[PDB]
Amino acid sequence: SNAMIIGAKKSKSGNALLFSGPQVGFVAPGFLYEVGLHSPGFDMEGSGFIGYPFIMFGANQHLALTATAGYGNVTDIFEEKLNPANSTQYFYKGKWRNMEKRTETFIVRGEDGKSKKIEETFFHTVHGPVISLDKEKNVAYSKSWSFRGTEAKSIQAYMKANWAKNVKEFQQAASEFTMSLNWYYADKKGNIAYYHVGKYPIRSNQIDDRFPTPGTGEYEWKGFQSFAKNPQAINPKKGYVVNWNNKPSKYWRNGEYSIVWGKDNRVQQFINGIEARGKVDLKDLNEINYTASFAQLRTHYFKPLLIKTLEKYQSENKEYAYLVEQLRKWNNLKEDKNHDGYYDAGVAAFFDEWWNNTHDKLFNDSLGIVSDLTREITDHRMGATLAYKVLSGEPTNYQWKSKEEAEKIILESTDEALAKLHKEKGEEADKWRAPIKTMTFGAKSLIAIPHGYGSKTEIIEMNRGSENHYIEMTPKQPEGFNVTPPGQIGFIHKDGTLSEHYEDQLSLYANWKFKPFLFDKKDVKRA
Amino acid sequence: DQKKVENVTIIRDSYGVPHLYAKNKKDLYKAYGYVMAQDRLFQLEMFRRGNEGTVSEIFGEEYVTKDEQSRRDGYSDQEIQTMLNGLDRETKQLIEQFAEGITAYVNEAVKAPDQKLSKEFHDYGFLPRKWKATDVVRLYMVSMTYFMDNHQELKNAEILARLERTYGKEKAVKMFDDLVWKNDLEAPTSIQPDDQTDIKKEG
Ligand SMILES: [Ca+2]
Ligand SMILES: [Ca+2]
Repeated sequence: SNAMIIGAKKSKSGNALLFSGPQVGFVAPGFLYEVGLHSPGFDMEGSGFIGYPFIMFGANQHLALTATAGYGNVTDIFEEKLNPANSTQYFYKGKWRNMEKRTETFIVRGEDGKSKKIEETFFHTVHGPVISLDKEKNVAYSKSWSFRGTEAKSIQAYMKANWAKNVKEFQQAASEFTMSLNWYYADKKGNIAYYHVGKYPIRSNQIDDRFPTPGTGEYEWKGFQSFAKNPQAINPKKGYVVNWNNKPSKYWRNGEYSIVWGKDNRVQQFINGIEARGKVDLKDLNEINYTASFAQLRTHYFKPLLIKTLEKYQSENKEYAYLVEQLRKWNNLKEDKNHDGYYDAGVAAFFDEWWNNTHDKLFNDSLGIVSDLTREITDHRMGATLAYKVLSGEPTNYQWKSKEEAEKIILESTDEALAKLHKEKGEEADKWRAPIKTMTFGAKSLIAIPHGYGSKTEIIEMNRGSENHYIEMTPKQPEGFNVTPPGQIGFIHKDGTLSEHYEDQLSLYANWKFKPFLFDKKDVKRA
Repeated sequence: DQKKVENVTIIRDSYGVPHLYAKNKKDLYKAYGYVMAQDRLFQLEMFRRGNEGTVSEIFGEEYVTKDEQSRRDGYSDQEIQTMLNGLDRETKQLIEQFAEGITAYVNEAVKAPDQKLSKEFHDYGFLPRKWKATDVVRLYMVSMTYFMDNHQELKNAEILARLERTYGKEKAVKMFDDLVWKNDLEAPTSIQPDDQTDIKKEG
């Protein structure tokens, strides 16, 4: 999920701006529910995740808001020491304790269409549910959420954010939210604010928080930090905040999940776009979203490194000279501006092959044995920090490759990508253009349970929010534009007829068009 | 179009988005649940079943493992009621109103199922049940908990153990520190050090 808030001083119009982009996948019916709420003293338009009695992406009369997943450290695993003589006992605070055993009965629709009962047994300890049990090593793993039992207080916090009329009230609501999100605020007086909300445990200083905590009683949480210690800022001096699930602040840690907060981080696309402009407007924010949605994210750090290496050798290799020219000219995107079904820059197909080759040469030998767990780290969708450090010769804890080896990888990866393209496509970059990848709004969301029938309409894949709002907080009211694909209404009639509003926002979404953000009733009545 | 539904005026725009004009929050939140049910009843039903671990009742044995995980990690109705009872009374009442609005659509649709119950309920041969405020909390939990819940500590333990077996502890520790670092000081941050001053560190 991405977000931006622009303060007065960075805004072309002098009005604070807000951009929303929650990434909750692409499903039909959609993951979002758009609504307008109007009662005396409360006027709000926007969307929330389906089922929520509150708006998350939009604006009330006083403020605009959005959120992105925090990736803060609110789940800990405890390593329970089991009794060798009884694997349902674990050692805790000086004595063997009995696990709580539970059996649940599931009514199941059989393949014959009739009911069938299945029972399953699970265990809990003082720390939480047991998620993994290994009797032969006398260990079990249990799970603790810092927010256990406070989910309804988090709902109330979000409703209070909806009812808030100023930053004091919004911050009060933020302080009550117990799960890990980033919240963003913009008001009609030019102010912006950012909060990394959540209830964060005070952990033992004797443990490494990237690994499970011993469950024997010496290393329990010692309470929760005060909200004032949560990362937050009102009107940061640079005049904006951008986020794409990246780190809130320099010394904020997240334990086992640090793999998302490295030197190479996809939020760079948003930083670059804001830093390259002087004052910005909503049209600029949309251009930045477009860039981020189509960028080959490895370009930011890896394209300069590739170009530098090829330039070193280009006087003896005209293929390297050609690639340098083509890489420098390329705008780093995999886009299809002429709607021909092929990505426009042929060198992007080269760069993709080069990257795949390079990642494999860096890590196949050393990490093949753990690839099922490490490929998602070293080729992570948010960045490839370790690969960058190894290839650039920056400090690492382990010497994965020498400097000579790193250079050789960059070159061999180039040669192999060239050879493949020459054999399968041709000599010139225009011949290398790859067919676009497409996506559909399917039946099954991140909750991993089908919730409808989906859609088969194919659209170009985009690394983009499931909805977007672009909001300018003018002195009189919020204004702007948005899209909430696939459409408002998930109803399909028993005869197969889709609602007229089932997928009537898909073309807008695919074609970078929007509908007006409606706030004044006179406008709503004409919409 | 513009219609009155009980005491609330609902304007649906050209995209079908409902704009609710109510005289107070109690009426507003009932209408909010009602329009969401009009638009998304089967989706709501299945999201709730996800949190309850009752998906397999509809979609069969291939969802039992998912349902097991949900009951294992979830809360009973009474535990959720205890959560609701700890809210401000007005907030609890508005969540109750939202559930009443979903229920009002359920009741209407069960009375006219051929026109008001979507195809999935016909294909799978069941009716939606009425909703309580605890079920609204379940709709929140089924999605919001996903962004918070992970077992990466256990994956990390497995990475380290396998690296130790392959390369020895000394080398495995260094490799692990490069895979999952304690704090990458160069990682881009939403708040920059120069965006504000922490007085206590002295400027
Ligand atoms: Ca943790
Ligand atoms: Ca094209």
